[PDB]
Amino acid sequence: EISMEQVSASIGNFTVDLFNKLNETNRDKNIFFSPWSISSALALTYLAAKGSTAREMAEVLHFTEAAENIHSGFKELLTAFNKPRNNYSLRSANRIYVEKTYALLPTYLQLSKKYYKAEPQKVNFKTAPEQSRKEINTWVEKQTESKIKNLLSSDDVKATTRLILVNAIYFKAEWEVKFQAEKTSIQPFRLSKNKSKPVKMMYMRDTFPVLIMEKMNFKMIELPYVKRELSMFILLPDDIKDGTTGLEQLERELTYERLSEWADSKMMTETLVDLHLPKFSLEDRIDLRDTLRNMGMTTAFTTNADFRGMTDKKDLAISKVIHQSFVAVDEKGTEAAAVLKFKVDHPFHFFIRHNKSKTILFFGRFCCPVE
Repeated sequence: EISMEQVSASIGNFTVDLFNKLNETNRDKNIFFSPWSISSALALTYLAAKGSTAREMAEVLHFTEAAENIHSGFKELLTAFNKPRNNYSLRSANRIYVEKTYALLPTYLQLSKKYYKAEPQKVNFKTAPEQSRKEINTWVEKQTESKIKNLLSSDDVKATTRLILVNAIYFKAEWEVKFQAEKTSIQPFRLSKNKSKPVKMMYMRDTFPVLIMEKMNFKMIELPYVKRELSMFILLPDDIKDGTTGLEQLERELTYERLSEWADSKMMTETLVDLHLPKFSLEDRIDLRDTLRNMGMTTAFTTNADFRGMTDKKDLAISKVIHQSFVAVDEKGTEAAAVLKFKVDHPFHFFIRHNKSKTILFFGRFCCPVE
């Protein structure tokens, strides 16, 4: 209803903040994550949190400024994203793994099942961390169509471990207008002004929604997936006018109010585009603990955690929050194939949105070819 506009708003907001915490750390590497996967998975743990443990989560996740409405909107976004006739696949693997000796509460089990069609699993961390680890990595792999194995490493599961919030996601979708295999060729992608790197550069001449933000020195394109249910927006700085990537201005002015304003700007108009879009497969994996504690989520990770929404006693803390998303940008879309100049050969911000509800599913900055 409107219950799901809040969840979408909180995500887009969560997105930028999460980007900003990461960006200040590493200014020279690719930043890519699924804010929907991350947020929807912490919602599982927020559901089980009490007091300021619960409050710190709701505040960083943007569920409140200073509950029911949030879980309700999440359910209906999860319901919408998992329709059968959808022209796109979100192979999502959100689950919390709790130690076998913790007495879980029935109410939490039926509330978790209702809003998320997900429920807490009991593994023996205490005397069999590896059997638990392999069991989790196997589930995460079977949920993400084999695309994400070994989510948790050996150093992530110990006899200590009490709770693991895994959250992975594999993206499958096809372009509305897809590139032609024969027109993909090797071309330089400019990292800096001075340094560049070759990449398989895809190309097509076709019409797309394009916004020309002259005052802010960039241009943005909308590349719809099939039926335009999902789209990927790409924000290109007019050029590299920086000591590094060329995005230093966009990041120093990044905002969600702005982001969404440009996304649906009536000033965005159909345009015939000479489009050059590099192939890339991003499989970023992030251990979110410290990153979340930096964003304001402290208590959930301490001995003072209060997750008595799921357990009877105040002895449960989050141990690991491990995220990983796999997204490819290829000729057909997520898979490979068998007049305004829009040449993407310099660092760019991008995001895959679910158009109807305006939920950002993926967001990142591509600057730095992994190959």
